[PDB]
Amino acid sequence: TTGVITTTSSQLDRELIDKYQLKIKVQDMDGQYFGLQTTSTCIINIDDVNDHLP
Amino acid sequence: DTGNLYCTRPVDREQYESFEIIAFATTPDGYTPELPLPLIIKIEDENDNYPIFT
Repeated sequence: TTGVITTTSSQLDRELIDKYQLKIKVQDMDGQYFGLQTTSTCIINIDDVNDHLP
Repeated sequence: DTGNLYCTRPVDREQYESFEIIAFATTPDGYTPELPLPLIIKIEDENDNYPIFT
């Protein structure tokens, strides 16, 4: 209903992967069959937290 | 919308040789009513990497 995006997993590490892609659509007619539809992408940048010690 | 198939950036015969890619079709309502097409795609070679003294 709102197009707020969330995570579902804690399986993230910037020391390995620093970007994602995710593919998304909006559609009218409350998503029914003749609801017209338009598609986009978004990218998710991962920022760093201090989890490696020196 | 037309199935024209392109590459986004330059490759190197130095680095790569060949690539296998699947093409497929999908409906807007989220289903796959027919078989996929495997593609075969080769990188071609020129002398373009210089000689270099050891």
